[PDB]
Amino acid sequence: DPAKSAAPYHDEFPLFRSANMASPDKLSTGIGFHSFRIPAVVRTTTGRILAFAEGRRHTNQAFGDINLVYKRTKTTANNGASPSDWEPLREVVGSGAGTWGNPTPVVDDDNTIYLFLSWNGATYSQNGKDVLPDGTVTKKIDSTWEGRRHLYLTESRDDGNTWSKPVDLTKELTPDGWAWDAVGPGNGIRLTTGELVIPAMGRNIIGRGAPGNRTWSVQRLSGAGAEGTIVQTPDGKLYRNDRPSQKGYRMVARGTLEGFGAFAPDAGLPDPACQGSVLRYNSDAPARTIFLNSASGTSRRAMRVRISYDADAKKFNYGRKLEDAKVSGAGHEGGYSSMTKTGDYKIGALVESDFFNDGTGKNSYRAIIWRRFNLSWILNGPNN
Ligand SMILES: [Cl-]
Ligand code: NA
Repeated sequence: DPAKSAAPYHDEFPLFRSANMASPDKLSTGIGFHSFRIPAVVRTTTGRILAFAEGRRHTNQAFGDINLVYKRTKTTANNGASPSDWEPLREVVGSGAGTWGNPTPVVDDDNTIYLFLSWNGATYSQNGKDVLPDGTVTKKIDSTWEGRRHLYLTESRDDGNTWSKPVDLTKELTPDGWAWDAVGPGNGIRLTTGELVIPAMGRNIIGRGAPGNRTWSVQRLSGAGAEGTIVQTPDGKLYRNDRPSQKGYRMVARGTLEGFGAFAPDAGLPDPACQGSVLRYNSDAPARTIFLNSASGTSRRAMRVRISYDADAKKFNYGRKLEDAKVSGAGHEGGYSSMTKTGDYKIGALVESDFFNDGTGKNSYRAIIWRRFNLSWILNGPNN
């Protein structure tokens, strides 16, 4: 791999700064956020980078008032290299006091940026009986229109500058009778053959036809997770790499738009039951797929980026621990992640971090780190 011979490069800094940090990220309206969680990042066809997160208003919890926030690079060419390269915090959607989340973007050929999102009402939570800031007790998410998880789509036609009011696609793209649902979170993909594939709970969402004017359909999957990732491997096949229901290992299945085989644990990819991210890097020799998760059966604080050279991504290398290039002052790094290629031949990664000031409790501030590193940096890691 010629990349190992390049000068290794890394830089990293907080991109979404929680309420407890100096210069916390707030909207121009003055609306602030206790925590930022659930990152998603894409590079547009112009080279601009768009970073999305859930703005969790009052606590770090997944229910209650949560808005979908974002930042863009100020120009199409700066590659988000330094803090001053990034615009201030903006909002995709924040209507009501319910939950707008699970950002799952994909960039189409015409530069339409699609962003699939999950939604639930202000008074509902996955488990039910959770206490809201005002003392209200939530109802459990159920199969009713009011109480179920919805699937929404918004898009941008101006390189992420503005977003449409999200359109509810639940009846079209979520099976009837479902209560809980999730899309991504992280990213969808565009195949060599032209289709879009967006990973979701128990299914893929497939986009066909004209870029930025797609016809959507559902590909049901057997044994898929709630939080899935998708990549097209060097062989042109599809690859689902999903969060397991119980701690242990990533669950992997391979297939095509005609169907997938069975999901099975990948023993080379330990996972503590957490979201992960995957990225198609290049198809020419040597072809590479990149993977990022917490490489541990128990902890989210073992973030590891890896490379596979396999046509079907059978095996990933040890890779490199992100702690080799640690960030100070932004809490304990580790959790959900998202990766993009940059325009200057780097990998850009968003990674959750937890101050843990309230332990596992709701008041522990959560921030999001932005990393840039090249293949050389990964390959020159001391553990492989
Ligand atoms: Cl198509
Ligand atoms: Na809101």
